[PDB]
Amino acid sequence: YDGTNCKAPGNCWEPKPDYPAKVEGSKYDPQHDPAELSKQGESLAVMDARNEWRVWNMKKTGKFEYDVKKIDGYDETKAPPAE
Amino acid sequence: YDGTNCKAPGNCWEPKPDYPAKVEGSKYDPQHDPAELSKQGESLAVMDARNEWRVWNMKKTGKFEYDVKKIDGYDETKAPPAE
Amino acid sequence: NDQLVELAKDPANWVMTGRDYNAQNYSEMTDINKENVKQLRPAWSFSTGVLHGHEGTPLVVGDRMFIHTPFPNTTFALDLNEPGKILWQNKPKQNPTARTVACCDVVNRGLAYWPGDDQVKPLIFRTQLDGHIVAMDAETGETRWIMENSDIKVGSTLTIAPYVIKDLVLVGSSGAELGVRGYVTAYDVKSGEMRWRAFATGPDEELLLAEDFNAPNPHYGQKNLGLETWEGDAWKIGGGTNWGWYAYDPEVDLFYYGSGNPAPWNETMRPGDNKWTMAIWGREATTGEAKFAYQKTPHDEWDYAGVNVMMLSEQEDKQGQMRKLLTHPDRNGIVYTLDRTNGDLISADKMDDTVNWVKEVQLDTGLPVRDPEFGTRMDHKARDICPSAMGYHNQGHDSYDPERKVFMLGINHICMDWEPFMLPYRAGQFFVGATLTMYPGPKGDRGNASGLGQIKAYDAISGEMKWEKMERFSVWGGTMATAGGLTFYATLDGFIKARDSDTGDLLWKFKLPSGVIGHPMTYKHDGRQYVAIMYGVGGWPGVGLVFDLADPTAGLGSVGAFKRLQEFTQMGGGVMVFSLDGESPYSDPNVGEYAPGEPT
Amino acid sequence: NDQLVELAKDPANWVMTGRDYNAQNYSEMTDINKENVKQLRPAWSFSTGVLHGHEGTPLVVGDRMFIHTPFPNTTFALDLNEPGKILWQNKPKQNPTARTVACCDVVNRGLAYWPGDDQVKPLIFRTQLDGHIVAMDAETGETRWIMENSDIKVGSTLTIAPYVIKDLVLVGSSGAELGVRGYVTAYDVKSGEMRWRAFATGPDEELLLAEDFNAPNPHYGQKNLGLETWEGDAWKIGGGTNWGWYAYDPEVDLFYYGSGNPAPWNETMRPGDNKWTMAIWGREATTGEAKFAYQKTPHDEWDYAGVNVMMLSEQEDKQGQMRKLLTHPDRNGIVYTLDRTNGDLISADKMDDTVNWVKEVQLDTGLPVRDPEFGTRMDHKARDICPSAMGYHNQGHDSYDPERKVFMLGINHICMDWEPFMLPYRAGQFFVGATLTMYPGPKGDRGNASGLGQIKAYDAISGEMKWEKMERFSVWGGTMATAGGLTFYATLDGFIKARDSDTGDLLWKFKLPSGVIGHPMTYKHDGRQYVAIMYGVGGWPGVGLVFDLADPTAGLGSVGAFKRLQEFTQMGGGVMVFSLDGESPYSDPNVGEYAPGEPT
Ligand SMILES: O=C(O)c1cc(C(=O)O)c2c(n1)C(=O)C(=O)c1cc(C(=O)O)[nH]c1-2
Ligand SMILES: O=C(O)c1cc(C(=O)O)c2c(n1)C(=O)C(=O)c1cc(C(=O)O)[nH]c1-2
Ligand SMILES: [Ca+2]
Ligand SMILES: [Ca+2]
Repeated sequence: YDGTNCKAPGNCWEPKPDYPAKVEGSKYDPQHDPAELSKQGESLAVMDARNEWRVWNMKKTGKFEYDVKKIDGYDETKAPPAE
Repeated sequence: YDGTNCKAPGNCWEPKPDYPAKVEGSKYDPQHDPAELSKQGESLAVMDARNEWRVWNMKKTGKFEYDVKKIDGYDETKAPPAE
Repeated sequence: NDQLVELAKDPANWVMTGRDYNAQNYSEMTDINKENVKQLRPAWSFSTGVLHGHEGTPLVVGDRMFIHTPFPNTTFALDLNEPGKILWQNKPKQNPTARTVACCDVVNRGLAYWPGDDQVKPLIFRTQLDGHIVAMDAETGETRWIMENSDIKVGSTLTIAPYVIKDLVLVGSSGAELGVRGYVTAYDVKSGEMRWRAFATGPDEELLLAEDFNAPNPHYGQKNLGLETWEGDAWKIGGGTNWGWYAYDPEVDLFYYGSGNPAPWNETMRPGDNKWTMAIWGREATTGEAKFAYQKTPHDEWDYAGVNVMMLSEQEDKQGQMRKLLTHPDRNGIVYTLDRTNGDLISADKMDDTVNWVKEVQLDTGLPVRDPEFGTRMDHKARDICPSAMGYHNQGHDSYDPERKVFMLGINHICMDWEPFMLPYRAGQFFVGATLTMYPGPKGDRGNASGLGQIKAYDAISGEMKWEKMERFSVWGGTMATAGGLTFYATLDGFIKARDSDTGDLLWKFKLPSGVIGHPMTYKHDGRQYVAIMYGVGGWPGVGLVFDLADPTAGLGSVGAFKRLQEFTQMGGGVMVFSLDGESPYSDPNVGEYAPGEPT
Repeated sequence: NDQLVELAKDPANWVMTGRDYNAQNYSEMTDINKENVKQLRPAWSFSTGVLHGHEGTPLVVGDRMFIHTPFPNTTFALDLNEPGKILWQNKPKQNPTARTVACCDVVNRGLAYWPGDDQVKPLIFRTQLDGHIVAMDAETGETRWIMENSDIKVGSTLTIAPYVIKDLVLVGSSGAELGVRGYVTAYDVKSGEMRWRAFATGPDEELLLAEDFNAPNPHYGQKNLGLETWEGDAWKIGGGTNWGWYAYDPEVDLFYYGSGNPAPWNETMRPGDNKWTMAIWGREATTGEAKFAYQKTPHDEWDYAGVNVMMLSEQEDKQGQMRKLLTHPDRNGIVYTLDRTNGDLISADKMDDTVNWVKEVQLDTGLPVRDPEFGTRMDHKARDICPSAMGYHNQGHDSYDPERKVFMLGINHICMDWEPFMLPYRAGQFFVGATLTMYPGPKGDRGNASGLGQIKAYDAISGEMKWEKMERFSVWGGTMATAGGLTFYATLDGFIKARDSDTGDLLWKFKLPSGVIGHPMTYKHDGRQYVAIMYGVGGWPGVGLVFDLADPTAGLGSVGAFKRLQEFTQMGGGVMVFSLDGESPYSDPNVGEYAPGEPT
């Protein structure tokens, strides 16, 4: 594996001598729990959600409020009023 | 109370108008717990105690040790050997 | 932002990280030069009230200097008319748990400034370790808005400095050592409303690519490589965070930056070129779409996080033509130069002949020819690999002298032993999976753990080193060059040095309170030229010192390489300002003295 | 110590707190004087790596500079041949619970030095907040011995600097706010063995009085007063801790120091003169037995702890009699002068006419005629008392100019509202008992909370104030005077200033990283005179800034009086050195540079 034998443009990986071409099944199988691999995306989802409320409230009120819990009409499961 | 009327030399204290000459038995009696008032002295005794062995051990060994628990011949309830 | 480029033309201000959009850290001033640098003296100083790494540089706009700080990242505003007074300070409240998921000290690299318009006055931007990006009025310092960008519950923090372009503030990301998938985000300067976000791995719709992405260089790779180069879902936790610096060309409206290393460090747990980690990006600013991207280190194996400084310049081609360029001293030991309007590979030289993970980079294919003898892999302990994970160049923001057409590179001379190990991924926990042992490179004193740095003036076209100098410790904070023929920079052992740009001779220096890891800055006030720099050792080099460690492999293997550092410096924090003969508003003692009047 | 009085003769050394046993903080050097003073620039600096108040002053002995620091009290040693190197550092491991029983910040006032003999090498001595006294080899910084002097379990800590006389080292005491009975202890510099110990209250045997105690001035009081000026066993938690400074006349073999305030602050709970708190002491260095003692403030009611500085001089009476003196500017707002051999009360003037708790000090009886309108007592809130609990003078070690025959006093201008309250004594817990509101004196601005300090040149015999100058903040760190006609001192708002010792005019000042609370010092090295000082605001005036307090009565009432301090300074910690044109060993850029191999 010298990095010059490409399977295609931009794809030149090759397993080193003695190593698997696929980790799944081998002794180097990471076995990542899917529940775990999803935490990040879920997190961005909830943050972005809270930000929408923050943005909406300053536009309607005129003043800014970070704590969504103190935003008049905040509903954790819904998005701000389509206005 | 101007501090000039001295009962004797080096003692000129006088109760302020409307205050006792002795606080014990007055609405200002501190009522200190003797058991508490003696902790300081007990504390100095234990430190001096421990310190004695620190001075001895260093003279008899040429090395210095702080942790009395690591001194050869140490005993909480006993002074250092006359040497 | 046009007004920002306009403000940059005045030597009076330093409105962004690398002074201006070309990120050259270069000043046209000549008041301070080779002749009189010997008389350079401290004008005044300011302690930040906090310890730990003090990276980045202060921003100056008119009679005001803005100062960012490491955790809890409180921002300060100083009155240049009398630096003794603190105009304002915005001190946030953060969950101290954020400190727990910081890999390499609680540092912060800088602030950003938006010129303001006929609706909203100038604003100062800051990022917090806990993941928040916040805007504050520049006059009073009162908060305008705050938005969540990174969740520390998953080991995702922020240390990068925010960057302003037009009406957008860019926010990078940190946490690859925690398995965080990297992403950059753009917010509206006024409302903080997210306009776009682009990831470094996964589907092309999250990668945000233009219809003609990598059209000029198809061989770099194009569509679907965000999934195709990873096995399975490994890319969901494949790093690629950008915590380095930015650069921007308003002419073609493209800003540039580099994506970090893939996670984990254990290369056997992630087959493939792991795109688009370790790549140089050319993204349309307003939309965020990538026009081009070049992967410098396919399938990383040494943590050569590719987030380093991006310096822009217009030099003559090796074939005799004026080309719009981009020079980038990478962690892998190579200094890349590309046509910043193409992604065209023009130069790819080794910053030091000792780099051995690669034999060479082919300019026609752009592929680095790996030397199997120095790669990493499970059940094996690679030795004497150079550069080490700390790279031959780290976060330091360097400079470019447009007159001498040379780059002043602050280099590191460190190599390492490396052995990976298997480990599970748990959101919020570390996901490194490798044990290191770092030490000085072949040109240093491995015997005594010294000689770990270098500074050189490099020519991107000829690929020649005008001059090289050895430093006791790694020059980690970057550099700054001026028309006066001087090249300033600071050292981890406590000094700010001034060298001759043409010869590389040491013309002057000063013993600051603590080591330096931020870059020098220069501005003009009341017809006087000042040079300011922050001090306060920290960052990766100082974790051993900062956190009182003793295990040489601790601190991701940095503690060992820097065990001697503590004999030259202790922690610190503040900004030191210089001028000729220490001239300052206080040269007249009375300035500032108490006068019954009103609040001073 | 004899060789110690010797080393003191050489302007290259500053071997003890006040430089020499006369404790005048006076310099015989003239290199820097009323002319060149304006060309004073920073030569180099050093960061202690710690925060909080930095009191005391560095000690220089030849080619070495020793530096003490606040908790953890780690000690440093710098190579004056090239300050960027740290010869050695000794960092202790202390129980963080110590910080818990510290009334007013975790400060430390200094180190002590023993010249050594044919048996043992020179020693550096330190005190730790956790109550330990320790000796270290001044060449390697290796610990020789450590003894337990104070127990934090009962609220007893250490902040005072050790002191060396002959083959003994004196250790003071802190803790009155926690009801700690004061006592000074002496140890053998070699074995660390306890020789003697004298308390400030109780039985004459523990008080350690000489067979003819106060024979010269019987009216001061004599036997059993440490038991009769108290009701019952109140004296067992009376206080009188000495955490100030010492003075020593090897001629009469006597050292001097002032005993602290009585506990608690609630005066009503402890009727009696409360001896021997608030007294000036004259004890034999070899036995510790008192030859004389004067109580400046019998039955304290304002916390005018009598531990301030003791400046020795040899002047002429008003009757033309040459007398070995001792001047002492106390917290009660009175500056005292006694015959350091006799005990005679020569002078006792008001440092400022606003002092109102006393009418005057009768020189014949030696008593302070009190003014009942300004005393304190249960169920009564006294208003506008001056000085305040912080006093018109605090821990700042001042200076005396022999030639001009004056005392450069760093004064505070703070008064207060006071209100006592009943409370139980609990070993290890605070035992104050009073609510206070402090603010600027009448000569300051109480509306804007500014103007809390003054600097005055005072003549002891005439009792005249040559010149007076107002500071916006309490000049809290003492002063230093030199043969060049200059008097240096630093302020809380972060400046080190130099005034004309004859006219009190401001000739120069520099903006240091942080405010100052320690005193300046000077020494001659390599044929160049340097002026070093420590910065890092803290101590009592800073507790509000250091601990983030907002309640005006918090910080024992200091918070409200210094609520503006935060606009001029943040925390910090380090030492900065100056010289003409900031020349230094590094004026030769190449000194201390990385020179590997065998050059020659
Ligand atoms: O994976 C990441 O996102 C990430 C973040 C950071 C950071 O934000 O400080 C560093 C690193 N990696 C890193 O690998 C590294 O060498 C490093 C050095 C420093 C520094 O400030 O000295 N930060 C970081
Ligand atoms: O009675 C004592 O034992 C004690 C100790 C100390 C100390 O340890 O510095 C202070 C005080 N009291 C005190 O009352 C006070 O005003 C004070 C100011 C400071 C300072 O360093 O600024 N310490 C102390
Ligand atoms: Ca990394
Ligand atoms: Ca006290």
